[PDB]
Amino acid sequence: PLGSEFKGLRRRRKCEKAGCTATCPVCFASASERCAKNGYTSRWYHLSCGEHFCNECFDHYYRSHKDGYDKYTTWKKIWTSNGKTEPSPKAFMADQQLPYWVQCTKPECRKWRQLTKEIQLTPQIAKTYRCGMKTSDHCSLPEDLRVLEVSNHWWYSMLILPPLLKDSVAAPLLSAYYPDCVGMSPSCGMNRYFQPFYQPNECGKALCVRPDVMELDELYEFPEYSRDPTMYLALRNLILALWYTNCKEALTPQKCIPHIIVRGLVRIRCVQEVERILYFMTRKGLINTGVLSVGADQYLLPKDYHNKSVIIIGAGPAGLAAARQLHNFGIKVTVLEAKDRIGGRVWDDKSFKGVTVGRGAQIVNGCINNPVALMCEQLGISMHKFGERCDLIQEGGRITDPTIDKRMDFHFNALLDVVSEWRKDKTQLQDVPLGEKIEEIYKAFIKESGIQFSELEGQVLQFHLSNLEYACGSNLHQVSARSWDHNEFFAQFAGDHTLLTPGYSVIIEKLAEGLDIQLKSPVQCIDYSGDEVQVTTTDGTGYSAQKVLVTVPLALLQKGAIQFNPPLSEKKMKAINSLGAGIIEKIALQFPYRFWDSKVQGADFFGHVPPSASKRGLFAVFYDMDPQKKHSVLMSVIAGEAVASVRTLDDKQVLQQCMATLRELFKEQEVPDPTKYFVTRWSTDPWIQMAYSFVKTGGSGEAYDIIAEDIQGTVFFAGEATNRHFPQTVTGAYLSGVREASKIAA
Ligand SMILES: Cc1cc2nc3c(=O)[nH]c(=O)nc-3n(C[C@H](O)[C@H](O)[C@H](O)COP(=O)(O)OP(=O)(O)OC[C@H]3O[C@@H](n4cnc5c(N)ncnc54)[C@H](O)[C@@H]3O)c2cc1C
Ligand SMILES: [Cl-]
Ligand SMILES: [Cl-]
Ligand code: NA
Ligand SMILES: [Zn+2]
Ligand SMILES: [Zn+2]
Ligand SMILES: [Zn+2]
Repeated sequence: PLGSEFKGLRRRRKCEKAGCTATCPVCFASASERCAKNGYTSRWYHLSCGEHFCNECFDHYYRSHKDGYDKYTTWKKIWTSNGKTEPSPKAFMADQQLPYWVQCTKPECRKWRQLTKEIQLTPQIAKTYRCGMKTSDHCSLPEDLRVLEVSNHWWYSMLILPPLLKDSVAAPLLSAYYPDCVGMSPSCGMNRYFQPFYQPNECGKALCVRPDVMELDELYEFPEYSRDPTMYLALRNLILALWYTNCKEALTPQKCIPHIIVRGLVRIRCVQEVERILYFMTRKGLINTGVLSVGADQYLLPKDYHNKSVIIIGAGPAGLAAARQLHNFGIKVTVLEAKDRIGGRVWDDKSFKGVTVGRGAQIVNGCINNPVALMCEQLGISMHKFGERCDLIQEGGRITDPTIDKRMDFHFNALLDVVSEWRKDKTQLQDVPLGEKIEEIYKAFIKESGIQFSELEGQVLQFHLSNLEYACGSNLHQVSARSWDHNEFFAQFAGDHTLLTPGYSVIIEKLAEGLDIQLKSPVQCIDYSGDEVQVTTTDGTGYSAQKVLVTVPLALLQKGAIQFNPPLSEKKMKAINSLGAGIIEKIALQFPYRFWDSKVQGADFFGHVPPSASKRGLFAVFYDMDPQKKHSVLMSVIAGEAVASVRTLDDKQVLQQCMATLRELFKEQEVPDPTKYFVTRWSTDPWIQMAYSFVKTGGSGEAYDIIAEDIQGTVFFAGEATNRHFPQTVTGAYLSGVREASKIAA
């Protein structure tokens, strides 16, 4: 840079492009008669640092009277119709003319190799190729010096055009996009729950990935693709397509390489990258997950993610998820569970005749891309889709006219809309309870326009209100007007809502196969003061490890059953208290026959229009628990103020109320006695004491995030109440565990 005023002695570079490192640009395409081979040309053309072509081969295709113009102009037409990106002699050489490169099969060699001008590269070739194919010892011939060049840092920046894969496995799924925008060349069956790519311009599908844009986390891990995401996108999309093509078996770099097909040396960069990005996606849980296991000497991450030690508190969905993930990564993992069984708020009763009923979760709310859907695939497990019909039954007997509900649903929704319009102005400090805000708005839509409602119309309204109480997990006077539906504005899991007939506990028992799980051992103290962390069970037993993951229910953090040393942030404590620990309660009844068949008519559920507003949560809905319509088990939900009105009376007293209600719903017929039954008491299961979280009034959705933030890279949190995007659910919990495993493994 200094002493270069003199044109006379400035440096002479043979390639015009600034920063090329080839001092002797040879030509790769003896395509004209007067190819300048290694000799002189008026201009060199830069493709990569080890790939150039001379001015005569440029003209041989670009000029009208020359005899390449045919082949090139045929290409140029297809390109502009099938692609968004501009067609140039440069792009043409890259797409059409560059020789293909291939690695040797035998473990000794593994040398890269140029192929001949006519050999077209295919997966079978790459899968098997050894040195010399269409005697001697080819496997000693020196590797081309250009090959060592590509794994060098700066080499990709000197590539002039992004690589576009050919015949990508991801090409079916991506047909709605211009191939260039997706990293495939312009010149060219699975599971229905698995739609993994957004279609152009579509939004609001959970867990869908944009095929043509890098996510933010992807950009932070691979900053080298800020300039041009194309190579990354193509490789990432390919990896996805491969995994949803077969998810019962671990996707390795070896299965990916045969499908990376590009002209040029770029292919060497591509098979090098594919390994790094496949490992990034295995950490984040994008692939090689669910209930896949491995087991035993073979792991899912390079040995340098090993010799970290983790202790996980809680054997619930979130805990177990994190544990499968870590154990599959090759990390050393111990789970301590308080109770005498794994599963947590997942606990399936199998003692019923021919049916399994969940005391805990049993429903899947949106199957498209749901981890639970995936896991049902790997396990060969069928899940039943709910039907639309659900007529609401008055006591005693008459099925409410659909046009009544259809109009009471309008008004109920219109009330929420006025609430949500009133929010826009209010801060956290001005939050009021949702139920108070509803009641008020109602009373002055009545006192306003004198249009008053029938007694039934009023009861049907209460039925809708009852549903919110089930959704929120508490009486509406506790839930935030400002944030009750905070999570609905993020993308939601599309698709079927389904009953999980075998019950969540089969996917939880499988998650937990062959893991170090200590039961009957509740944690009492977590000391992260020293170098590693020191956890102590109530009885005295000490456990130590490098990092710790707590997956404990929100209610147990709120009433500090774990001593933190140092103690938790004040900002973290306000968040933990910002949320409400919701309850509902379940009752399941086994009858000698399906007494409801004549009235209900094979529907999946039926509704119970509540007599007084006071009792709106007392058996609001009954669920047919055999989709085969063969057995007779009904299950029902106790929500809102009804949950409190039942904490005092014993099981057989709540049974009797439910039977009173069923006898009133079927007034004009007989109903038999239950043979078998249960009533859940989650409220008072010492080690859970809740059902799911919600935003207490005064809170905000942001609290889930604060609870999720780790402490000093040593203490991590997962669980249903750490997941702001997907709260409450078994799938939301599972995800959070996978999320923290990703963090820990890093
Ligand atoms: C009646 C009911 C119905 C539900 N319905 C559905 C549904 O239909 N669909 C759905 O998706 N979800 C449903 N849910 C919610 C769902 O079950 C939870 O979101 C999910 O189970 C949360 O799992 P988790 O891993 O966050 O914690 P949990 O499943 O709550 O497990 C936490 C574990 O922590 C352990 N623990 C607590 N303290 C300690 C300690 N000090 N030391 C060691 N271990 C400790 C507990 O023993 C427990 O095993 C329902 C829940 C209930 C109770
Ligand atoms: Cl150039
Ligand atoms: Cl294959
Ligand atoms: Na520490
Ligand atoms: Zn150059
Ligand atoms: Zn040439
Ligand atoms: Zn070889």
